[PDB]
Formats: sequence, C-alpha cells, structure tokens
Amino acid sequence: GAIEACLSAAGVPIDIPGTADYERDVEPFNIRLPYIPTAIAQTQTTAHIQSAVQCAKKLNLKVSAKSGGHSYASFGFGGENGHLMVQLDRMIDVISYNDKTGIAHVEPGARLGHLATVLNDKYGRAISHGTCPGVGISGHFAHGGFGFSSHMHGLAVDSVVGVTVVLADGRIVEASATENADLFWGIKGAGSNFGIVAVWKLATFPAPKVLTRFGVTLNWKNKTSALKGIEAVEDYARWVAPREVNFRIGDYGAGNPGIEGLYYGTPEQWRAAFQPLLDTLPAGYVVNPTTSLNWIESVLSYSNFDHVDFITPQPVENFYAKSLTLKSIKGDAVKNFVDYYFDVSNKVKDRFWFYQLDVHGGKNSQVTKVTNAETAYPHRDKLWLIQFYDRYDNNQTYPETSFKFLDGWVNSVTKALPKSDWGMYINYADPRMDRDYATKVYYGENLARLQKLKAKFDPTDRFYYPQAVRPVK
Ligand SMILES: *Cc1cc2c(nc3c(=O)[nH]c(=O)nc-3n2C[C@H](O)[C@H](O)[C@H](O)COP(=O)(O)OP(=O)(O)OC[C@H]2O[C@@H](n3cnc4c(N)ncnc43)[C@H](O)[C@@H]2O)c(*)c1C
Ligand SMILES: O=C1N[C@H](CO)[C@@H](O[C@@H]2O[C@H](CO)[C@@H](O)[C@H](O)[C@H]2O)[C@H](O)[C@H]1O
Ligand SMILES: O=C1N[C@H](CO)[C@@H](O[C@@H]2O[C@H](CO)[C@@H](O)[C@H](O)[C@H]2O)[C@H](O)[C@H]1O
Ligand SMILES: *[C@@H]1O[C@H](CO)[C@@H](O)[C@H](O)[C@H]1NC(C)=O
Ligand SMILES: [Cl-]
Ligand SMILES: [Cl-]
Ligand SMILES: [Cl-]
Ligand SMILES: [Cl-]
Ligand SMILES: [Zn+2]
Ligand SMILES: [Zn+2]
Ligand SMILES: [Zn+2]
Repeated sequence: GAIEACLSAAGVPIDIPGTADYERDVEPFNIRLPYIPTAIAQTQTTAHIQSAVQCAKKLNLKVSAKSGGHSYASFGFGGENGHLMVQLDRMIDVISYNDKTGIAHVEPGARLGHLATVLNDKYGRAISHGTCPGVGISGHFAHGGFGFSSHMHGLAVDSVVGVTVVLADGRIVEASATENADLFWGIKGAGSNFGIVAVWKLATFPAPKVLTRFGVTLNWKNKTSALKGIEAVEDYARWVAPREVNFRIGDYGAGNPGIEGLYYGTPEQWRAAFQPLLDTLPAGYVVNPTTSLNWIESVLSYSNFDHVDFITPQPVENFYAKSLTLKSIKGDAVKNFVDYYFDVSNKVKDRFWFYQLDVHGGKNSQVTKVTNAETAYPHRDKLWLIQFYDRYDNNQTYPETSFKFLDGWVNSVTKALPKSDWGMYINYADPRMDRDYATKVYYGENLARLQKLKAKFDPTDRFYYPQAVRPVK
C-alpha cells in the first residue's frame, strides 16, 4: 500500500508481515498491550529516520519510535494501532568516543547492557543508567533513567551533553547547551515529545574498579516494624546517606522486604557508612554477605540474566505497573501504605508482584544536584521513586479486576498527600490515565513550559501518543 511504497521509494527497509524480523519487531515487551502499526520501518541510518518522518507527513500518519520497546504502555507503537513505527533496535553502535573529553556518540537503538559492554570493554568507561540489559537507550535517557549508580553519579539523562534530532517537519537539528537549548531542555526528561533522537552525545566516567554489592534482610513481620523501618530509612536517606551509597527497599516475596544496594568503595567502608541506618532499623534484620565487584561485574550482578550484552529483546512479560515520586512518605502516607501492604498486598497470591522504594533524592544524592528548572525532568525535589509491579504468567490473561490492586496501593499514599507533594514517573508508564491527568503527574512544575515547547516543535502532534504533552501556544 501507500506507506510501504513511500518507504521503499526512499530506500527505507520495511518489515514484511509473516517474517521473522516482523514477528520480532512487532512483539511488545508487555504482551498485555499489543498494537498493530500500519508499517514498520527498520531504520539503519539518520537519513532513514528522516525519510520515514517525511512519509508520515505525506500520508497524514502519526509516527512513533521504538528503541528497546520497554514502554510499560507499549508507547513505542504509539499506544494505539495504525502508526508508522520507526523500529530503531538495529542501530546499536557507539559511533565515536573522544578520549580527551570522555564523550561518546551513540545510536538510538543501543540497549543498556550493550551500551555498558561496549563502553567498558572497548574504552574503560561507564555511565549511570538502569539495571535491565534489554532497555533501550532512547526511551530510558529521554525520560530520566535511574539505577544503582544514581545516588553517586545521577540519572542517565544527566550524562546527556548533546543530541542529533529528527524533527516533525523532517529537519535534522543539533541540540545542546549552546544550540537549540530549549529543545535540549525538553529532550532531557520528556524526550519522546519533540522528535526522534538519532544520536545521543554522552559524558562518561572511568569504569569504577572497587564496588561493593550489599543487602539486608529486613525481617519486618508486622505493620509496626515496617512503619518504624521505613521511617528510619527515610531519615538516613534525607540527612545522612553519603554520595557513595546507592540503594532501595524491595519486596519480591509478598512479605520479605530487603535493602539492596551498591556502594562506591570497599566492604569495610560500606559497613561504616551504612551503620547509622543499621543502628536505627527494627531489631532482627540480617546483613547479607557483601560481594566485591568491578564495574562490568556490577552490571551483570543486578541484570537478572546470565549475560548483559543484549542486541535482541529480553523475554516478554504480562503485567500492569504504577509509580509515585514523593517529597516524603512520612505521616498518614506510610501508615496507609503499610496498612495495605499487610491487609491487602501480602494476601495477593494469585500472581507475582513487587514494590521498590528507591532512594532517589536526599542531601547527598547526585540526582538532586540538578534542579527542576534545569532540565525537563520534574522529580528533583522528590526523595522517593516508587515502583509498583503486578505480573501474571504469559499464558494467562491479565484480569480486568486486577487493576484495582495497584490502584488501591497508590491511592493509599495519594489520599494522604497534597497533590503538590507527589508525581509519577513516565519511565514506569501507566496508560490508565487520560492525556491531561497523566501529563500533569508525569511533568509537575515543568508541564507548562513543555506545552509551549510542544507547540513550537510538534504543533501538529505528528509524534502523538495518548500521554504526550499537549501542544499549547
Ligand atoms: C522493561 C524494563 C524497563 C525498566 C527496567 N529497569 C529500569 C531501571 O533500572 N531504571 C529506570 O529508570 N527504568 C527502568 N525501566 C523502565 C524504562 O526506563 C522505560 O520503560 C524506558 O522508557 C524504556 O526505554 P525503551 O526500551 O527505549 O522504550 P520504548 O518502548 O522503545 O520507547 C519508550 C518511549 O520513548 C520513545 N522513544 C523511543 N526512542 C526514541 C527516540 N529515539 N527519540 C525520542 N523518543 C523515543 C517512544 O516513542 C516511547 O514514547 C527493566 C526492564 C526489564
Ligand atoms: O521483515 C523483514 N524486515 C527486515 C528489514 O528490511 C529484512 O531484512 C533485510 O533483508 C534484506 C533482503 O534480503 C537484506 O539485504 C538486509 O541485510 C536485511 O536487513 C527481513 O529480511 C524481512 O523479513
Ligand atoms: O525498573 C525495573 N523494571 C523491571 C521490571 O520490568 C524490574 O525487574 C524485576 O526485578 C526483580 C528484582 O530483582 C526480579 O525479581 C523480577 O523478576 C524482575 O522482573 C527491575 O528490577 C526494575 O528496576
Ligand atoms: C511486631 O514484631 C515485633 C518483633 O518482635 C514485636 O516487638 C511486636 O510486638 C510485633 N507486633 C506489634 C503489634 O508490635
Ligand atoms: Cl526476516
Ligand atoms: Cl488524547
Ligand atoms: Cl488527545
Ligand atoms: Cl494552542
Ligand atoms: Zn554488544
Ligand atoms: Zn525519624
Ligand atoms: Zn546468556
């Protein structure tokens, strides 16, 4: 048909329904949420991306880029059927590395494990990003990107010093502090809104040689212990936690919470640094043996796979997820959170679920050294980044009634807070919110500026998806 002909006329490779490449490319990470693009352009160059955007304009189509395909909402498809999908995941190279500056230029289809492998093995370098090796660089970096080096070195987005971008009108432009700084600001936290990033330009650091993985089995057997433990962790996070300590509270055992973390330094330095928290934890915790690691080893250690260099998708999952970013969990919020934890969550046994309470902000958190005004990322004044995840087996249907489980847990916290105290993180995209509400919680104090920038760069909503920022002149 018309779109296939258009793409082929411009030399853009297209997927053919029924072939291996098509089946691979069209499969969402979240199989709860498949969409059917009108066509898939499997791009190899910037020029391909550009030509694909031209065809979209010619045929009046919406266009969506898919990088690693990890959108919890399948937004890489456009979050609905019938978009032109620009499939980026064969564009995987570290294009160049400058050893005077430590800056790398990277293609937009490189996955985190692959990015980390190439930068380590070829250049001895590292970037602070997420833990999942199959996550795409573009979705991740465009909206933040949090992991076990973030307390020490900041968000994935904070490594970004420039981009090459294909705009809605087909132009290719550079953005950085010194050129299209307004576009640059939007790309850094809300990047899916403003074009298709074709090259990431990224500051790196020397790959650390000395790292310690640590863990604490909390043994919170009841509401009271959990309430006291979460209070104690917030205290340590807000006022004490050194830069070198990166951690979260996680429960993957419906009642077996643990601290997991990464410390920049030796096991003995970790213990001394963490002791103030261990001293205030409810009694009964058990400190796990530490593991000594270098950089590449730490990448493998938190990956949940037997390798990290992914150039293909990871196995798919079938799930629903939600998020919160909070100034503080103290007060009725934690009370309500723990009530639900014990009276509802721990009795949910028909599928796997977890929460993670990530130490995102706090006095010594590198994430907080950037303010909300400085990039699109709006969560700089939030101490907690919280993930809620609800997963069924791939041979089951996610039940229509199951949504109320995560909805109720999140409501347990939000009902206790003024709206100004909390947001939501679009890297944990939750499609069950209308366009206005979603963008309000995803972008906080930066939404109004983002709406203007949207009117400037994508006034026809060419890159539309249901939780894109609205263009408002
Ligand atoms: C599946 C998965 C997700 C994880 C995991 N671990 C995370 C972690 O340790 N920290 C985090 O901060 N986040 C974690 N996430 C969530 C991911 O961060 C998000 O799901 C990312 O958005 C995934 O990025 P990507 O794989 O590239 O997702 P896509 O679905 O392809 O696109 C997302 C979004 O971005 C737009 N987009 C893609 N490509 C571009 C370009 N080049 N330019 C502009 N916009 C782009 C898409 O259109 C879509 O809107 C661990 C696991 C296992
Ligand atoms: O769905 C598809 N889409 C991809 C993207 O076009 C096709 O790949 C191409 O197939 C071409 C034709 O054989 C090869 O020359 C080229 O190297 C290869 O990338 C693949 O054969 C086809 O099944
Ligand atoms: O953002 C994220 N997203 C993914 C979800 O897509 C999480 O993966 C989970 O991490 C858990 C903790 O290791 C595992 O037990 C679980 O099986 C695995 O799916 C990962 O820990 C988290 O950082
Ligand atoms: C919770 O567990 C702790 C551990 O012993 C205990 O002190 C406490 O009595 C238990 N329950 C309550 C309601 O405190
Ligand atoms: Cl094929
Ligand atoms: Cl809409
Ligand atoms: Cl709309
Ligand atoms: Cl308007
Ligand atoms: Zn590789
Ligand atoms: Zn306290
Ligand atoms: Zn393997």
